[PDB]
Amino acid sequence: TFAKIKFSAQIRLETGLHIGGSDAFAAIGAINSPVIKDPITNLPIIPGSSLKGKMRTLLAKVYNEKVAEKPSDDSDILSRLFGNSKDKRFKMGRLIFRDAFLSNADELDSLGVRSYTEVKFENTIDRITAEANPRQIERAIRNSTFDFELIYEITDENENQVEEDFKVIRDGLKLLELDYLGGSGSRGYGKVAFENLKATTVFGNYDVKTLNELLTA
Amino acid sequence: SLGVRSYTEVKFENTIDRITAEANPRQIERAIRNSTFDFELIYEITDENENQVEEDFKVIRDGLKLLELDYLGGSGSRGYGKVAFENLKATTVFGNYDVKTLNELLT
Amino acid sequence: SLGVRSYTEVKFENTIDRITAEANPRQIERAIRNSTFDFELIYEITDENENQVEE
Amino acid sequence: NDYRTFKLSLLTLAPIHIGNGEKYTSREFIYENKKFYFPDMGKFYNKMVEKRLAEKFEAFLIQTRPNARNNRLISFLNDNRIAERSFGGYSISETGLESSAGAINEVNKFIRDAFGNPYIPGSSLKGAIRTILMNTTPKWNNENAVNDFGRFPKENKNLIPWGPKKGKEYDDLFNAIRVSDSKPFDNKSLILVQKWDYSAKTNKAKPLPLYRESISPLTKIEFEITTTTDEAGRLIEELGKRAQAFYKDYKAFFLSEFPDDKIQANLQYPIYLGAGSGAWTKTLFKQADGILQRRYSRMKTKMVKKGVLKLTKAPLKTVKIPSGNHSLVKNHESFYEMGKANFMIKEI
Amino acid sequence: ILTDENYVDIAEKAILKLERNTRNRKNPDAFFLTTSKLRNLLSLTSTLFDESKVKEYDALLDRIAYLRVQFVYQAGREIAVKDLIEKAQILEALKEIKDRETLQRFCRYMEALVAYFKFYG
Amino acid sequence: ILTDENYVDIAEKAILKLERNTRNRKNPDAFFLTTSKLRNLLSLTSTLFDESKVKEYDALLDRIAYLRVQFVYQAGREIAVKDLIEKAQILEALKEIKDRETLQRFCRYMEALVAYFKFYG
RNA sequence: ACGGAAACGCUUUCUAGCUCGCUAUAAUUACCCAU
RNA sequence: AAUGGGUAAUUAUAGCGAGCUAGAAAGCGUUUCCG
Repeated sequence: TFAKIKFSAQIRLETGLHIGGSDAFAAIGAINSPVIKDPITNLPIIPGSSLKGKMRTLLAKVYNEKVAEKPSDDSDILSRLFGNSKDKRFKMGRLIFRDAFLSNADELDSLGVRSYTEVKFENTIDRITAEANPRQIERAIRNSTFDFELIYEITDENENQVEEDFKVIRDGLKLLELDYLGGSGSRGYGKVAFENLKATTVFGNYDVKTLNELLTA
Repeated sequence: SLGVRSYTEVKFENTIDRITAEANPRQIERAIRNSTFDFELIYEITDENENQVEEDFKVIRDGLKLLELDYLGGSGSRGYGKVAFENLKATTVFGNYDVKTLNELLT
Repeated sequence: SLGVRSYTEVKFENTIDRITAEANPRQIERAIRNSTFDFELIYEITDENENQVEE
Repeated sequence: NDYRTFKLSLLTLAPIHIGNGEKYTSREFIYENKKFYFPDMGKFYNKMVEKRLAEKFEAFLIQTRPNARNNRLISFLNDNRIAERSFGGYSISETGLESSAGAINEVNKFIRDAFGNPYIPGSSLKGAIRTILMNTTPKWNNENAVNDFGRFPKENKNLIPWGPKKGKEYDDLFNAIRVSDSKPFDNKSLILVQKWDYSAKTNKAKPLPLYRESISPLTKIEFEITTTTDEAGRLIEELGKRAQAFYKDYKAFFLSEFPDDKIQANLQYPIYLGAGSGAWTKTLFKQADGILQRRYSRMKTKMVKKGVLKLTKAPLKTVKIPSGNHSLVKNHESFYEMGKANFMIKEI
Repeated sequence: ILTDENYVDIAEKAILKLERNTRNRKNPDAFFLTTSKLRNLLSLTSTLFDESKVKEYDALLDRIAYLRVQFVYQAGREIAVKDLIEKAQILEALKEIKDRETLQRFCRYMEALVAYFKFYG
Repeated sequence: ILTDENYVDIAEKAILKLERNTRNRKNPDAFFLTTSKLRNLLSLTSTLFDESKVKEYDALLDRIAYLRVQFVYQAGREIAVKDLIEKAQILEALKEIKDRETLQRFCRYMEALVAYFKFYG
């Protein structure tokens, strides 16, 4: 049969993440690395390409034997979910990562917040002669919350190996809380937290009970 | 009136090589988020059907429900999709059929 | 007047072929969507017409 | 998995300042009670335009008196019977050592998140780790600083390898030392110290008009440090011995040639969170002394010795934790060395 | 007044209008005006440039009203910055800020001043 | 000035006219100019080449006025870009930008500069 | 009493698949100036 | 000495700038009127 499973989750931040864009017409002496933002609302967002990239390259150090020279070489428990372009049976893989926008923009008000993206000055310092080279980079602020909206896609080939899939996705997020969700994360910046995970079926009458107790173990 | 400059945002992306960790950038035009497109989906009713009309309305409504759960166009596993369909209503632009039951059927 | 380079657009297009799911592109040329064409249609009146002209 | 973590418990001694770039200028704070209030000066101007004192305030700012305490912002509010604050609420309690009481000028802000709480950024702590690591290893503290073009003061940034470098597998030692930020601590631990330059070949300590708002000593701040690879993983439980060796080579010169009452003992692993400290904790010190003693033919000349010692005045405070109540300075009149801190590090 | 087609040439002609060191024959035609004092003035407006592409204009009348105070305070002390405030008509141009576009045009006028000051000297 | 039949040749001759490293012959005839300095300037000429095809020339000109600001500032600090705006004259090609076709001609001139800077590497 | 008359260049077809805006980087240095 | 003050730098630096698949595929090339 055919089904669609919706992994809804919240993304809290512990440190503020910096998923970069580039603004070419940024000012002199202003934000030199701005974040990706929504053009209408001007809130920062977490693009799904960055989630699908970090989760794939962190699961590739776990679920691949004979480490991948290219993302065309993932060991087909990983290529099922993420897709190999150079493979006839797994291109257009199972997962659909939606962009997490923001949820708590009202909740950041009444905590006292001028702007939803803070600016951090960051100072290259030369370790000969102590001369400096400052930065100003945007950073989506600390207690933000984003609507993670993964969607898994069940066909007849899926049916006997869904749980082997869901033991990966649940272990993707746990791998990603132990790492940084994009940015300049070697110095803080994007230690992240996936909270209140919830897989609900949205098309096709699939039992989501024996896999929803596995997401909170 | 929402104050946006363009109608296409530009999404700056990159790829990291698995070995050697080199980044290769990308710039992708995509439409901006709360943009809206007039969708019209002309359906023909010939004398042959007589049951297939209300049978096919279910199929069209289900295929519009599956575009909201899947993506459209895009690079959909990486965002880029998530179309919503609002104000679903049908009306006979070439007459003599009753779309009362179908506009009730489109909730 | 309203800036248009060519009177035709070229629409790129493809044929994702169910699994293998390999695409197959296509370039088709269209006219553009404010082109206006000078349409004529000559109908004729005769002796046999005159009862059936209005119809 | 291979991600092995560390807790760095950072005992702040000897007050610590970080960041924020900007500064509250003079005439932007009131000293009403025994505490400094720092308004949101746009809202200050809003309420003071509502009371119709805009031209009076613009004539107050450009007008200087022979006394200082009637130029500050409390003298505007008392020469106009202004009684309420209700402004952007932020105030820090004075120590009694900023000094004529409250005639300080141009305090430097401390780095703060969007919620308005101070915190130490892990970017700023992975520079103090990185000077220790770049000073104790003999391979990085070699004849570094390739000049090769124009001005001398550049560094061979490519000596510690960090780029991706196609073909070659990605090592990048300091990608694999992830230092996270602190929890945002309280504004009550901020004390507003001022700079003091203790010279060599001159016994005086001169007060400078710097007013870094700084973390009070004896505050404990927790950092997390995740290491991923084995090579960078081994340099972090060895930060104890490398911090002690960095201090041993740093007490060898420039913490010689000074009286020992100025410097204080540490008793945990010594680190220098950065402000004030200056040019020897920020720098790898030999090529530093050459090319950095070169860089000043100005009025504010870095003089003939290695440097001028950077101290502050701050309230005296004892730990009472070891076998003895440790007085925490070895002098009277409360001179601390600016930017000194101690830490203990622990896996998981 | 400065429109979008003149605020850069006005800034160039204002930095050329600026007072120079008649003394100090070693490196003559240097200004009595350092990079630090002018980039203080640029740092006044950098945050209003950044938080105006995001915010509505009516949430910014507070700090734009305080710029009136802050530029005349910076021109109070160090009387050769006063010369730049008079020459490059900044207090005249602050009164004309009435929308987002005029605000951002003034912020880019300040960046134009800093650009032609780094270029000239 | 840029005609539509010479600007790529002007850009090639100007990239060859950039003076090079006579210092150490670890791959000599490199430039003082680095790729990132020149590529930050193409990064903002090539996002007006995109918008010019969509928007109108009377709707872009705050950006087009800021191009002169950023080229003057980047050729302030780090004189190897001042070398490029002298050899490949930009500030004189920027004053003559009154038409949208002239705007796009300047943007593709800047792209020809970066193309030949990469080619002669 | 037109080498004519009648005759849609039309049907089907996702510009799609894979791809982290990443890498390194203490807002720091210097210590004075004027009467 | 006291008093009043801060001042001078650096404002990002070095890179990557897209890569590989697909590049059209099935059908219909005349039918009827006519001898």
